[PDB]
Amino acid sequence: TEKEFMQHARKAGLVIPPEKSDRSIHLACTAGIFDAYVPPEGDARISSLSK
Amino acid sequence: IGIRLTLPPPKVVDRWNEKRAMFGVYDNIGILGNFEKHPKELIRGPIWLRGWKGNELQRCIRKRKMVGSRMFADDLHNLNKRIRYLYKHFNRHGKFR
Amino acid sequence: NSDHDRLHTLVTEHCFPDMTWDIKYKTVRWSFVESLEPSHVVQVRCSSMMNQGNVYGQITVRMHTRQTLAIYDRFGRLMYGQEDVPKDVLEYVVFEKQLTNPYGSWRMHTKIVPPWAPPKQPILKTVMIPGPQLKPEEEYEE
Amino acid sequence: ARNVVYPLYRLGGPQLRVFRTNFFIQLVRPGVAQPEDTVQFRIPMEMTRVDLRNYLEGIYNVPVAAVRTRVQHGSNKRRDHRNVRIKKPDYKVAYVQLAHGQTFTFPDLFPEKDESPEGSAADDLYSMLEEERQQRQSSDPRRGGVPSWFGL
Amino acid sequence: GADRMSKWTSKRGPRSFRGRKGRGAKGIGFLTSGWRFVQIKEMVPEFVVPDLTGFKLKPYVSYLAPESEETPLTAAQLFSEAVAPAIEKDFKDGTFDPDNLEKYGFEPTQEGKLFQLYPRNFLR
Amino acid sequence: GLEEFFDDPKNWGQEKVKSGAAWTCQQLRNKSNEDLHKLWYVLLKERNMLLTLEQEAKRQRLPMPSPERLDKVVDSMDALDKVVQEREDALRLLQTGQERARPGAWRRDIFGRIIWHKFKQWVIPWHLNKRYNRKRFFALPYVDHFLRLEREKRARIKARKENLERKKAKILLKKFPHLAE
Amino acid sequence: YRARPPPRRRPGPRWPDPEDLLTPRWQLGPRY
Amino acid sequence: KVTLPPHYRYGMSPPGSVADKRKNPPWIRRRPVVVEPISDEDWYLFCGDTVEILEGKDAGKQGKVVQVIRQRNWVVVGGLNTHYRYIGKTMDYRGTMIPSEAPLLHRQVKLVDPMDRKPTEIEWRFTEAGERVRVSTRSGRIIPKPEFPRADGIVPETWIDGPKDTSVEDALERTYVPCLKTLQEEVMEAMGIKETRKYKKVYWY
RNA sequence: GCUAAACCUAGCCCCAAACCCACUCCACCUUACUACCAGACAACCUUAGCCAAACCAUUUACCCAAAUAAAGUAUAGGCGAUAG
Ligand SMILES: [K+]
Ligand SMILES: [Mg+2]
Ligand SMILES: [Mg+2]
Ligand SMILES: [Mg+2]
Ligand SMILES: [Mg+2]
Ligand SMILES: [Mg+2]
Repeated sequence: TEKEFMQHARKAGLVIPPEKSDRSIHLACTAGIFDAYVPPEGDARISSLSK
Repeated sequence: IGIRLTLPPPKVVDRWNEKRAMFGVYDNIGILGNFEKHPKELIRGPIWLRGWKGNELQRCIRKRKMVGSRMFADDLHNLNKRIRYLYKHFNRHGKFR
Repeated sequence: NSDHDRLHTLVTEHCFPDMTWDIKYKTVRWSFVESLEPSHVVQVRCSSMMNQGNVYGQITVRMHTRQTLAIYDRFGRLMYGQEDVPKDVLEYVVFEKQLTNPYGSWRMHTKIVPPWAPPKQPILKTVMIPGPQLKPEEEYEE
Repeated sequence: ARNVVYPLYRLGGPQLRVFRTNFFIQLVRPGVAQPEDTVQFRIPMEMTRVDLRNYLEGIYNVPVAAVRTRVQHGSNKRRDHRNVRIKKPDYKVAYVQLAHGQTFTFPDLFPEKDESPEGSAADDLYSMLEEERQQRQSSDPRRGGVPSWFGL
Repeated sequence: GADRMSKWTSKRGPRSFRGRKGRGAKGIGFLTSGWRFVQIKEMVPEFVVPDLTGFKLKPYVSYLAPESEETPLTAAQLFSEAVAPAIEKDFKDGTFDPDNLEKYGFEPTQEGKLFQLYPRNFLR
Repeated sequence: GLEEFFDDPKNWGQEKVKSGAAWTCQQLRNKSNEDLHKLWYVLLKERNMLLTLEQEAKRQRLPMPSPERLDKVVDSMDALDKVVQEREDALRLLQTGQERARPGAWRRDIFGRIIWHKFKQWVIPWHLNKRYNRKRFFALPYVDHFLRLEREKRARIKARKENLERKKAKILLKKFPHLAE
Repeated sequence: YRARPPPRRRPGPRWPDPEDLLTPRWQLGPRY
Repeated sequence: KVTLPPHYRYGMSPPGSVADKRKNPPWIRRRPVVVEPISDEDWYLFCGDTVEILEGKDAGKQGKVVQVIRQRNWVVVGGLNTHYRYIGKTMDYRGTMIPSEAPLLHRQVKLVDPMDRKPTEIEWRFTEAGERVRVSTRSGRIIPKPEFPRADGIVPETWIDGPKDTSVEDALERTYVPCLKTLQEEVMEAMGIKETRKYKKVYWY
């Protein structure tokens, strides 16, 4: 009659792996573009004007 | 319930290993070897069972008089109780007289 | 075809969530009908030398082609787009490649959406936007 | 010293001297309001107030006037998964009062300003997460769950 | 209903039990008539603290140091470094006798010494 | 002063504190007894500062800045203590020839097992000690049965331990036959 | 494979060590 | 210190970490994984050594080894044989996908010769000086142990002594003069403490 | 479709072989795990009974140092059960 539910898991952080570790996460792609590109306004009109 | 839902792993058996391919060899060591050796001498196992056969009461009695002085205190005590029980069962209980 | 095994070789890890998360339990019928104007390399910019031991390069490509999109919900009902009539799409596709990695390759990274872009095609169904929920003590302000 | 055999003393014997001591004390912040001169230490059980008096005067050159010690019981109520009691070790608490009217206040070893790094810190993994989260926006309610990746 | 698997300490038992049990601290005196405690000054361990002014060594060691191999000290090694040089000089001079081993530094007996080696009568 | 229980005020609140390596046993064998005696309290006063900082870290529910600093000091304290004891042990063998500082002997207890009895120091000789004589250093014949029972208990534990190892080796060759080859 | 060498009755007299306590007393007498 | 279950299952996370405890609570008991017994001397794969994947999703590719687990005979290659997982997931945010490497057994990778970027087998030998080295079976050449950053991360080449760090001139100076006196006897000579009283005999038993 | 149901190891058993363990520091026969004072206190001695004899009262197998055989033989025994 002393049995109880196995409710023991607790929340933790997923942002950073354990500290003082030689292994680090290898990233294949960067988060964002290094320099933002702003196409000139009205470039849709230039689509028709192919020349 | 009580029956598995998945097949057990396949039982691969090597029928031509060293032990199976050479099983039964030298079993005629006496007839074919001028009777210098005996086929029961090939038997390996407990020293109280080599070339001998008997019922449970005889096996316990034979074991006690051969390796009884080497048995552990708890094991020897259990053997003595088993002999006491088997003696009463065989000599006092049963259907036939 | 939900070929996510090969899609990782064509798009980056940043681009993948934008593509597959919203179509997890939906059916997409996308096709390429015709191409109007050839793609032109607008801008090429690389990363700084040895930021984290690796060097990245990005190439901006402008594409203006007709596309057909048909999106069905989990039950197969039509949800967005028309499977018959294609319409022109003018989008700036940005690619990326890890130059330091010998096994790297150019993959789709993101899409540039200009502030002057026309509004997208409206959806078939109607939507409701509820107002703020008001507790009894709180009083609404217009 | 602890875990060592003290040489027996008889009348007329030499002074007992210890050259290397294994006693390690730790200054702690009292949990209750204390007088200004009162200083609280945690000392090993084998340590006496006479030894602690010479320990502070001899090593740290701190004049001490009164030393009061008590033994703190460690709770044995905690039980692990095997229903076996887990014992928190007992420790001795010492209250030391400064001699010449000096007042000691426990310093703030974790100031908030000093914790905050003035210099810019740019973790690669954190920078990846921060940029993408700002770039990505919540789905437009007027879109009704239709994916925004497609430009059509 | 008593806990027989918990440590028996001075906090358990009646008044006579609690006062008689200690915590491991060494005694520094004795009780006289009238329950009066007499503290013996010589029984209190006196700390021999050296002067640390102008001391070169520091708690940590810089990483820019060679990785010297560890050589545990042995009795044979100590004899060669300390006693052997003196014997060699006396051996060459020709004035050597076992009766003078006390002059080299050998101690025939530990009695009459402030710091006896066996059994040792000093703290760590 | 009591300022020695805390680190430098400029280091308070910092996430990391640079520290060097710990003294090794070979590096401490070049120092004299006087130098090691002075170095002992340099490390001891540093250890009390680290214990104070570690306790306040738990009190404030924040991680310790450089927990590896405490391990370095503890290793330094043990290494320094090893050097000093080793020098005395070597000197004790030269002057007396004893490998143990504290006297002792091998005696059977009341339970019949061989133990190393460490001698205590008494003002009176042993034949006059009332409390010493109550202790029994001899086993009566009724203990010999339990000595066999304990010996056979150890034999079963060792027999199970040896048999289990052979079971592991035989099974481990089924999945990796190249080990035998 | 190849069979192991046949078990043969080991030739020559068998003289156990008389100083061994596991030697049966009948292998050390004149009759033996 | 170290508290490991008798049949503890080693994983990607280091033992004692927050995730490791949740993955391997003290009470759980899983089937132990069979591990081929390889002596530490016979092991020939080190961190920072380029190896080629023989079997896997990306076979025949060469990559640097960032971590090795000797308990399970595991080798991890950066950027190779990697799946994808969302990191930093929250209730409102779906998460950011990152490539996570999958461990590879020592039999699934094969060391590459420095001269020829092809997989090859190596055998330990000894040079003229006596230093133990690994020599490839085909076209035997010396394969030096790659330099890898230390676990703590301190670089000796860029180390600046702190206020509590003993200098090299002081940490290596030899001041010990071997004599026949103990530390206690020597210190009282320097301190000048005098004790004319004589220690009395005590019975030991 | 809930509760559940399934799993393969942990380890163990019987043999063979070989005669096993116990000083890191400190504490431990007093109220064990307790630094530190006149003791004189000292160990050894048939097992019984259940049970069988259809009760029970004499009696009733219990390794004593080589497997086999002599042999369940000579003997013993309310000359009974049984023992040998
Ligand atoms: K009856
Ligand atoms: Mg019958
Ligand atoms: Mg008190
Ligand atoms: Mg109870
Ligand atoms: Mg009857
Ligand atoms: Mg009756």
